[PDB]
Amino acid sequence: MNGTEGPNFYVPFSNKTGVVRSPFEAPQYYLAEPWQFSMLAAYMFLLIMLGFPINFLTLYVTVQHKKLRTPLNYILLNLAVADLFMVFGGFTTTLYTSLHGYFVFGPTGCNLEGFFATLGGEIALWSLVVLAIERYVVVCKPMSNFRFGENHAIMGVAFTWVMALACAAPPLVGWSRYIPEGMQCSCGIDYYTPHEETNNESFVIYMFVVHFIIPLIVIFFCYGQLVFTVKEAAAQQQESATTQKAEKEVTRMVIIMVIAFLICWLPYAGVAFYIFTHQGSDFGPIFMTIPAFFAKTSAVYNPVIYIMMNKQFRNCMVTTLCCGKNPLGDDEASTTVSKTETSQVAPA
Amino acid sequence: MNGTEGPNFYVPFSNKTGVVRSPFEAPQYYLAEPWQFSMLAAYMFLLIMLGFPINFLTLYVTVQHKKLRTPLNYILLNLAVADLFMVFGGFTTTLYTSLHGYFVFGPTGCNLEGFFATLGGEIALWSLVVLAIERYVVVCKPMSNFRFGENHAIMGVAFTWVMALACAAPPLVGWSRYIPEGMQCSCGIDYYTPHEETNNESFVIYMFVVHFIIPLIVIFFCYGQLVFTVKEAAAQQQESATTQKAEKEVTRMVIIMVIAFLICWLPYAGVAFYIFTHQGSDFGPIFMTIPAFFAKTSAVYNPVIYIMMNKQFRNCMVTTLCCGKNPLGDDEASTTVSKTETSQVAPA
Ligand SMILES: *[C@@H]1O[C@H](CO)[C@@H](O[C@@H]2O[C@H](CO)[C@@H](O[C@@H]3O[C@H](CO)[C@@H](O)[C@H](O[C@@H]4O[C@H](CO)[C@@H](O)[C@H](O)[C@@H]4O)[C@@H]3O)[C@H](O)[C@H]2NC(C)=O)[C@H](O)[C@H]1NC(C)=O
Ligand SMILES: *[C@@H]1O[C@H](CO)[C@@H](O[C@@H]2O[C@H](CO)[C@@H](O[C@H]3O[C@H](CO)[C@@H](O)[C@H](O)[C@@H]3O)[C@H](O)[C@H]2NC(C)=O)[C@H](O)[C@H]1NC(C)=O
Ligand SMILES: *[C@@H]1O[C@H](CO)[C@@H](O[C@@H]2O[C@H](CO)[C@@H](O)[C@H](O)[C@H]2NC(C)=O)[C@H](O)[C@H]1NC(C)=O
Ligand SMILES: *[C@@H]1O[C@H](CO)[C@@H](O[C@@H]2O[C@H](CO)[C@@H](O)[C@H](O)[C@H]2NC(C)=O)[C@H](O)[C@H]1NC(C)=O
Ligand SMILES: *C/C=C(C)/C=C/C=C(C)\C=C\C1=C(C)CCCC1(C)C
Ligand SMILES: *C/C=C(C)/C=C/C=C(C)\C=C\C1=C(C)CCCC1(C)C
Ligand SMILES: CCCCCCCS[C@@H]1O[C@H](CO)[C@@H](O)[C@H](O)[C@H]1O
Ligand SMILES: CCCCCCCS[C@@H]1O[C@H](CO)[C@@H](O)[C@H](O)[C@H]1O
Ligand SMILES: CCCCCCCS[C@@H]1O[C@H](CO)[C@@H](O)[C@H](O)[C@H]1O
Ligand SMILES: CCCCCCCS[C@@H]1O[C@H](CO)[C@@H](O)[C@H](O)[C@H]1O
Ligand SMILES: *C(=O)CCCCCCCCCCCCCCC
Ligand SMILES: *C(=O)CCCCCCCCCCCCCCC
Ligand SMILES: *C(=O)CCCCCCCCCCCCCCC
Ligand SMILES: *C(=O)CCCCCCCCCCCCCCC
Ligand SMILES: [Hg+2]
Ligand SMILES: [Hg+2]
Ligand SMILES: [Hg+2]
Ligand SMILES: [Hg+2]
Ligand SMILES: [Hg+2]
Ligand SMILES: [Hg+2]
Ligand SMILES: [Zn+2]
Ligand SMILES: [Zn+2]
Ligand SMILES: [Zn+2]
Ligand SMILES: [Zn+2]
Ligand SMILES: [Zn+2]
Ligand SMILES: [Zn+2]
Ligand SMILES: [Zn+2]
Repeated sequence: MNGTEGPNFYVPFSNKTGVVRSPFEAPQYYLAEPWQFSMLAAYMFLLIMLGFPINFLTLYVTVQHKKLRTPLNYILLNLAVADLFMVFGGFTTTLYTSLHGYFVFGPTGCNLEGFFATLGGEIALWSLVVLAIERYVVVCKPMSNFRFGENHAIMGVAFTWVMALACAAPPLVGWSRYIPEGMQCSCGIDYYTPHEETNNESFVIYMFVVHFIIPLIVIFFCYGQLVFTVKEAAAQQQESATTQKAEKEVTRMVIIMVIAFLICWLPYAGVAFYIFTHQGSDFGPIFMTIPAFFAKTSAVYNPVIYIMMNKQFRNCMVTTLCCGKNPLGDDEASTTVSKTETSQVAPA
Repeated sequence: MNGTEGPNFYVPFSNKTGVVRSPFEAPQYYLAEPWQFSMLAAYMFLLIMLGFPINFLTLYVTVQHKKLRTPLNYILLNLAVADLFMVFGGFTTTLYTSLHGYFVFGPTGCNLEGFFATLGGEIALWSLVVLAIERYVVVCKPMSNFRFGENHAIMGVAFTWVMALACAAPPLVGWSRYIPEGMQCSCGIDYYTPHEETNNESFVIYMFVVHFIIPLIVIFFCYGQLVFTVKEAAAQQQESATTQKAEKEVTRMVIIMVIAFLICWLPYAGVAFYIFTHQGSDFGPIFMTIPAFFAKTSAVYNPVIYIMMNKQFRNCMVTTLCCGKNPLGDDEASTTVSKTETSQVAPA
């Protein structure tokens, strides 16, 4: 056999030399140099040290500034929360695991690592549809007088979690399972074994369809609509109203946010689909480690896009960080937002 | 003319089309795509969001743990502090500047961005000599009963800032000057123009010798001395004493620290030396941008080497992060301590 299937796992290493051991019982240093595990460990350490502050800081700003309540502000507040979950929820285990070379917490550690990474990713993917829709509603404006309220945003948010819980919780209760991958320091869905006892093959299809191909079709199709109407071609002050101009900024970011999701997940999903369609073939530990641990950056790239592609949000942050206020930058040249300062309501 | 010299700058772009404008007065979007400035803008954001926690942590752990007071301990606290300066002193403006496309804060910002970036870089170069010496004094011990104590370290520390300020301060008071480089989003020493009115051509030769060639000669030399004695080969617990085998690791770190320094600064120094000897020649904005924004990682690669190459520091760190004790691991093995818990001394 090309690999060592265990009842709980599937090590991508032949056991001809009988040197293969359960990644829930002993170091996997026989799969790769030990330094490389340190590598992974130093990596998760840095990601945690970047992901915590960047996502908490986002969370804290969105709240503090009572005027940041656009559907986007809700969605990115939702992501920052999911990213904190990814950090303490699973990165903490994936760091611990890397340090020891194996899932010392056994299948639990594997479930924590895998669950939160999946939850993290699906919430992102599903938050992208909500943005794709919202963006469609304000650019191709399906209604004549429709305007999303905080209520609607709270809907989109609750939605992304129902969807995300949908494919990330089942593997905890019998439908498929989380199993170590690559060097065995991370956990993903089971694409490796057919394990009928838990219906692995049906769950992988369901997942690749309902939680990948469909959300992308929607996301890509919607874009084919905001091709004729609002286009990346953005100018200076006003564009058909400074309001229209600023509507163009949010869309650029939402597009960029997609490219960012794709870069971060196609490589993982790709290798995932490959194996699924080549179970038992001869692949090794590094095959899925690289995409797997690269995708963990998904826990931080969103807030950074937000802060670099949103004049408003960026300033509230400076306003927050500079304790008092004095939001240098260049403001939004438009509305602002905060708590005691200029969070003054400015309607009609 | 290949570039556009202003009385204050030197944009590496022709003004044949008359689209060139002072990097102190308007976006340089005509030098490179605006998405590229956002890319730099992001990059600095991450550096700031990583270099801050990691350097503050290094600082806080050293201070808090009493046994952490060897010469090395002294130096890397220095770095952690020089790094904190690079981040808040200069990175902050380079971030703001990149977000805007030019130095909205004019030459003050150029001086801020440039000064601190040099201060940091030079402090790190001199501290590599201090280490070079200390390493020599302990491996080729040309002394009889001379111990390189804290008093010496606090010396070699003040020393480094006296040298660093030596080349980092003059451009602020008439000798040479700081000026935008590459995409005009970071500042450096004037290698581009002769500006006799400020003696650029002399300050550069001074610098490339007093604060580059010399230090490197000494450091590369002190590496020659410890060629016969301590080497790269270091067995397990002990080699001629575990104390003799424990010093061979601080040496292997000091060497890695230098390798890292060279990778971070040779490219830049090189590009800089090339331009100084090809002023007016036809180079573009990306030419200096790539090496220039890469040497900025200088603000964070040190605390990383340290946490991965110094068992003692590492363990003391985890102790601090695990609040109380929970040293878990396998303890330093030799010495340990903290703020109070294991702070218990056992010297001589
Ligand atoms: C590259 O080649 C360009 C084409 O020849 C050349 O264009 C000249 O650019 C300057 C500015 O860079 C123009 O002069 C400005 O004119 C405006 C009037 O619209 C003034 O407002 C401005 O001065 C003001 O001064 C105020 C007080 O100091 C200050 O508050 C304002 O902000 C502002 O600075 C300038 O006088 C000039 O008209 C342009 N000439 C032509 C024919 O277009 C570029 O200068 C040149 N770029 C280089 C060499 O860097
Ligand atoms: C790869 O081949 C290895 C050699 O055949 C094989 O090692 C075997 O590991 C089991 C662990 O389950 C050992 O069995 C021991 O199990 C418990 C210990 O927890 C106790 O009942 C006894 O100590 C018992 O011996 C086998 O002894 C050992 N066989 C050997 C080395 O001869 C691995 O299990 C294989 N890896 C796979 C397929 O997962
Ligand atoms: C073990 O791995 C090898 C290589 O991945 C597999 O060999 C391939 O087998 C398929 C048929 O299943 C052929 O189409 C390929 O041409 C073979 N490639 C090579 C390099 O021989 C082998 O099938 C695997 N063993 C199993 C089934 O577990
Ligand atoms: C403008 O830049 C060009 C390119 O760097 C310079 O042209 C070079 O000039 C040197 C000396 O005059 C020659 O040895 C090279 O062969 C030239 N490069 C080539 C092959 O084109 C030019 O000197 C610069 N001129 C200005 C305005 O300073
Ligand atoms: C390090 C841990 C990782 C990368 C675990 C991920 C698990 C998992 C099942 C992820 C699935 C997917 C996404 C999230 C994004 C869309 C594509 C999927 C279905 C491959
Ligand atoms: C982003 C800011 C940068 C790269 C500024 C650097 C400024 C400067 C004058 C640096 C000089 C040097 C060092 C520091 C290291 C050794 C080599 C020098 C002399 C090129
Ligand atoms: C970026 C998307 C990546 C898509 C996944 C392509 C996997 S490709 C796969 O890799 C194996 C590694 O052992 C090779 O042995 C095999 O020949 C090759 O076809
Ligand atoms: C965090 C990575 C972001 C880098 C990707 C930039 C994509 S695009 C970039 O976005 C800026 C902010 O809205 C705009 O001002 C600018 O005009 C636009 O070209
Ligand atoms: C170790 C890194 C040192 C880098 C110094 C090499 C500079 S190389 C120099 O660059 C000019 C501008 O692009 C070109 O026009 C020219 O042809 C090329 O030789
Ligand atoms: C929480 C901060 C993360 C830094 C990681 C510290 C790894 S520390 C490492 O751990 C090994 C076994 O667990 C011990 O045997 C060894 O002595 C210890 O230095
Ligand atoms: C409210 O306005 C406080 C601002 C919050 C940002 C943090 C600013 C830190 C100040 C820089 C510290 C200099 C480093 C010194 C190291 C010894
Ligand atoms: C205003 O005073 C100038 C802005 C200075 C801000 C410096 C940026 C440092 C970012 C650190 C924030 C970390 C967030 C902490 C989360 C717990
Ligand atoms: C001990 O109690 C185990 C818990 C330690 C925390 C988990 C490791 C996270 C990586 C460190 C990043 C912390 C960021 C704050 C730096 C000042
Ligand atoms: C002092 O000992 C405290 C160290 C910091 C605690 C970090 C320990 C990691 C535990 C996992 C995080 C809990 C899940 C929360 C998800 C939001
Ligand atoms: Hg869309
Ligand atoms: Hg990514
Ligand atoms: Hg704001
Ligand atoms: Hg030396
Ligand atoms: Hg470097
Ligand atoms: Hg300690
Ligand atoms: Zn089973
Ligand atoms: Zn889902
Ligand atoms: Zn199958
Ligand atoms: Zn601004
Ligand atoms: Zn002058
Ligand atoms: Zn100097
Ligand atoms: Zn010259």
